[PDB]
Amino acid sequence: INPVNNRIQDLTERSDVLRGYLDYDAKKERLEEVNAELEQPDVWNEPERAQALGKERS
RNA sequence: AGCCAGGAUGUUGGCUUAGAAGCAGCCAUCAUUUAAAGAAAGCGUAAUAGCUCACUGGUCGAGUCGGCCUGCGCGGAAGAU
Ligand SMILES: [Mg+2]
Repeated sequence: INPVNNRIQDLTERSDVLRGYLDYDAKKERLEEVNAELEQPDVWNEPERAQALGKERS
């Protein structure tokens, strides 16, 4: 049981560290603002901005 | 032929895609509601949407369709006294 217990904890550390490297906080806000621009009804009035957020949001 | 109705459902078949809804493709392509309606033939939408069509009903009432052999013609076909 304990080998797996440590397995989960190791993954905990790795996943939190990867959230650190990729800075999940700013991605969360940036994607949420991406979704803000996405909800913005004119989002597809400008195709360039729309597809920008398409690729960006993806 | 026109003309008038319908042109459905699961279901946007899924996946890759950013989106992909019949209609970018990949990719299956069935079953159901049936008069009949394609997991779509074209147009179209960023995507949907939307629009026709195939299919089918109803009014009209004699032809209509598109290949084969063959005769004669048409376009392709601009030059310098
Ligand atoms: Mg000739």
